[PDB]
Amino acid sequence: MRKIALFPGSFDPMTNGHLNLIERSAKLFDEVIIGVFILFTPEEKKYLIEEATKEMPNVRVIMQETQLTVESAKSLGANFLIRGIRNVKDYEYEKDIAKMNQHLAPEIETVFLLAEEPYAHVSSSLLKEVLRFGGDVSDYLPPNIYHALKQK
Amino acid sequence: MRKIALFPGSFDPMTNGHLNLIERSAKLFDEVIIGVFILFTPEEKKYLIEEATKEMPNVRVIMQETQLTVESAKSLGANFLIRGIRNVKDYEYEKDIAKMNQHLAPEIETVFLLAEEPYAHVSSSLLKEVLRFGGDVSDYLPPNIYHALKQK
Amino acid sequence: MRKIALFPGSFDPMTNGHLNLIERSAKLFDEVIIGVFILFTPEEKKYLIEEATKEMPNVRVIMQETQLTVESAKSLGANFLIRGIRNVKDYEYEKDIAKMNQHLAPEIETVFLLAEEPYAHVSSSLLKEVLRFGGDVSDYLPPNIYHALKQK
Amino acid sequence: MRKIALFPGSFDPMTNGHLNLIERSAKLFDEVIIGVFILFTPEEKKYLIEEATKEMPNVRVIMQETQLTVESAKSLGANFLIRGIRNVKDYEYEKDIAKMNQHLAPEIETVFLLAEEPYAHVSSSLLKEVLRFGGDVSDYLPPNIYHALKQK
Amino acid sequence: MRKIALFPGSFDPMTNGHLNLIERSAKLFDEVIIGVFILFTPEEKKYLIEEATKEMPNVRVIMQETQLTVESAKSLGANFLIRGIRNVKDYEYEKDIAKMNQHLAPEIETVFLLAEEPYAHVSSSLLKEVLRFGGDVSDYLPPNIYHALKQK
Amino acid sequence: MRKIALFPGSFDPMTNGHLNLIERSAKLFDEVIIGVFILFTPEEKKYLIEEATKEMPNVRVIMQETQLTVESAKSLGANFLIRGIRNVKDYEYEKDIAKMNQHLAPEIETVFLLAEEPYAHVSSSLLKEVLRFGGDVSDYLPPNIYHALKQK
Ligand SMILES: CC(C)(CO)[C@@H](O)C(=O)NCCC(=O)NCCS
Ligand SMILES: CC(C)(CO)[C@@H](O)C(=O)NCCC(=O)NCCS
Ligand SMILES: CC(C)(CO)[C@@H](O)C(=O)NCCC(=O)NCCS
Ligand SMILES: CC(C)(CO)[C@@H](O)C(=O)NCCC(=O)NCCS
Ligand SMILES: CC(C)(CO)[C@@H](O)C(=O)NCCC(=O)NCCS
Ligand SMILES: CC(C)(CO)[C@@H](O)C(=O)NCCC(=O)NCCS
Repeated sequence: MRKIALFPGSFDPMTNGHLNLIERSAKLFDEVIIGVFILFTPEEKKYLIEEATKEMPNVRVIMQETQLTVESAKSLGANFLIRGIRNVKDYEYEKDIAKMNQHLAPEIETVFLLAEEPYAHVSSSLLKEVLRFGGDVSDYLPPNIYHALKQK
Repeated sequence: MRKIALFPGSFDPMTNGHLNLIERSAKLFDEVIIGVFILFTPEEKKYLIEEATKEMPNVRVIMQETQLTVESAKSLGANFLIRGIRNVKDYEYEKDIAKMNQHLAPEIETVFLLAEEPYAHVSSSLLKEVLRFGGDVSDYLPPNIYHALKQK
Repeated sequence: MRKIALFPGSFDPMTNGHLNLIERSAKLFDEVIIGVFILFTPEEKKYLIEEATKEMPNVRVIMQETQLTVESAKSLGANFLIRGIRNVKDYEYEKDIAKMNQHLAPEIETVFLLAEEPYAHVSSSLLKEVLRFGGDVSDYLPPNIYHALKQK
Repeated sequence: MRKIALFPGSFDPMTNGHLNLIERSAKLFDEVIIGVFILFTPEEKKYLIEEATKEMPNVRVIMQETQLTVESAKSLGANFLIRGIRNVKDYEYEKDIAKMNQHLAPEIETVFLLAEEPYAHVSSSLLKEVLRFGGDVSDYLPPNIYHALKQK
Repeated sequence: MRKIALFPGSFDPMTNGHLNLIERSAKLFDEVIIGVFILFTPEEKKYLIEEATKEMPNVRVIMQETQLTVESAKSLGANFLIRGIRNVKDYEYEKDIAKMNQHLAPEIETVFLLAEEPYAHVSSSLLKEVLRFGGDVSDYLPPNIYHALKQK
Repeated sequence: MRKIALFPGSFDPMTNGHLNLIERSAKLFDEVIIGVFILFTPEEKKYLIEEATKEMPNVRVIMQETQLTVESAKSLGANFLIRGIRNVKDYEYEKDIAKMNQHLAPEIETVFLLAEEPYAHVSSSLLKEVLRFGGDVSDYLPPNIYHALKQK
């Protein structure tokens, strides 16, 4: 049977780091479900995310009204969560989340990949602040998300 | 003379991990004062914690108006602060605090215990995320505190 | 495609922590190969591990002349390497090895699992040091590897 | 490159640990510009900092309205950013900012000085919490900043 | 439990950091045993540490052939292991040990103290390197260990 | 103080990480000394490194017999030591080294630069093992050093 993974996240905004991880998990799982956990509408956001990922046949996007990620995985038939780790802070944060999740849904595995070195310093919080100051972060964004962004 | 330790905290809520550290430090010190720094009434928390720590004869609960923890310890004749460490982010946060405490009250020693591995991942803000979303976190709460909790 | 994973190690000795990781990874992958990179003769090492891992159909064991882990993975048709992370130290060490592996073989992906918490303090140098002083670590080794080690 | 450094920060308030980093980095660069990004009016903040740094003739203060730090460094002609690291959390944090700044302005180098161990536990939020409760942290502040502190 | 604490170590040499830890835990325990696990002879070693520790009435020195710490605890009748933590590397190291000891002897508690800031950088191995090149590390050693040391 | 830095190391072999640091520090100091502490004759190693660095007019190579890094600096008139940081581990190790050197020679300032992200996973123990086993690590070596490694 299939191995399906939920990639949860808020994707505000989606990054090349995000896509990179999406790309690589697409190679490892039969399928990958990107759960966007809800300025930019939930008709909008899914759009851009679907556009950015169209190249991979076994990926799809989903607006999850906010709720236990393991609930939402259980519903879609996901036995795997997939997450990236970029630095120690990130490791300890995800490790906590993964331990809670194993408590709530022990039959779900969290699986990790390391961020690719070009994207390891990138976090939405740092990104937004730079956007807000109008630095050029175009190299870190899927271009559709980029084109989309500059009506701000 | 008695060696008295103050265990500061807001116990919002108190976890089995807290209890474990209290149980462990009641073996270490002559007595342990649970300083609840201020959901429910200042009366009610006291009650609950007292209930949960009832089995430990040398442990008592004192609601504290917000002040310097070291001033609060000075007041009670506690020459020791007892803290847990659960992970590296925890270590660095507590270490800062102890050093500033050592600067403020050089006579008071902060002592540390490490979290028991079943609880190392449990923080109060994560516990609260799970509760918000309806997750079963009962194995992490003192039975009285869980019962007293369903009621809101 | 098809998803084949190399789990490299020295397994000196093989713990329940190793096993946990094998079992978890036996559910992610079409198949998982255990690379014993070379006390006891390789026959026994191979035998013990096979014996201890005899419940999982899609797991096999392979002795490896030590050599680059990425080459030995090419030979097996493994596109994946599977690793545990048990703490920060483990994290920084596997990260380095994973990037180098990626530079040596950008088509093998390294995949991570966090250690399950009864085993996250276990490492074979700690084990071996405890074993050398007569300490009881029977709970930490698979029964057969244990039974076998008492015989030597 | 000409040796011109921007030392950015909020200095709310300026500590001795700040003053220490300025003194050392004024031995390294031709000129050091203290970048104060906006309690007390920026007007008072300026006076106060130039009061504390008065003995170092190659140091000077500027009030910057928040804008990208690199952009402030360009308008000033500085090719060096100077930062302090006090612990691991701070390392990973400054590292992200430096990688991002290298992106926005790769001609600008970020340079690091390790916190002098008497001020390593000292951060702003901490100091202020202590001040909020009347703790004596006078040792951590340059006398001129203490004297100006008392009025509320 | 009786407030009897084992402070195990190789003490070669014993530094002012060790002594600082001993002094601080002599404020806490009724008995602090320095379990000295065996350059100079046992005798000389015993004599020097006894001499360094002479001002604390509840401290005694005991030589011990290398063995599991928790067996040496059992035999001496200590209920506590005391250890210091100087940085993150020390934190993860001590943590694994403490976890394994709890498994060996769950009735023995490990208690932790943070290193005092001025000795946080001193490890016995960095210190041997520096002595081995003739640097002046006399401030880091108890006056008497230092004399005894020139001589030999 | 005069902008004379020492860059101490064993350079076995020398990497592009090394070269990057040198290039960057060459922009910041008036003179950078490569301090080579002693497969190759020192004389060979000297010409190799000189050849790698030939393009920076303020850089120079000096062989030193093993000794306290700060004595070597003082001998050569360097007021600054320049080091790199690649990860948390390196950060904690450098930091102990810097504090000790500061105790030993408080007039000498240690200055840090963060490793560039292509080279941040590269350590000399890691390359050696890879060279041992025959892997193409040529994008991590300056060519002249690499060509020379075809020896035996
Ligand atoms: C958005 C995400 C994935 C980032 O860490 C995480 O915050 C998440 O799961 N949000 C939805 C709520 C949930 O399930 N919490 C359970 C915590 S054990
Ligand atoms: C911050 C907290 C909740 C847990 O670490 C606890 O330390 C706390 O609020 N204490 C009361 C305020 C105080 O004494 N702050 C100065 C500490 S140096
Ligand atoms: C699996 C490992 C790395 C221990 O973590 C170790 O078992 C290993 O690889 N041995 C073969 C040598 C190798 O391939 N080195 C290059 C790694 S970049
Ligand atoms: C004040 C300071 C230095 C503390 O970290 C930092 O917050 C800072 O840079 N503020 C200016 C805004 C900026 O340039 N942000 C993007 C950095 S990638
Ligand atoms: C070597 C020493 C004294 C610190 O310099 C201490 O760390 C130590 O534990 N020594 C060996 C005894 C032992 O029981 N090891 C297994 C621990 S689970
Ligand atoms: C080459 C180098 C710098 C890499 O860490 C390291 O090997 C080094 O320090 N060598 C010289 C010996 C020294 O000075 N030791 C004590 C410093 S407190």
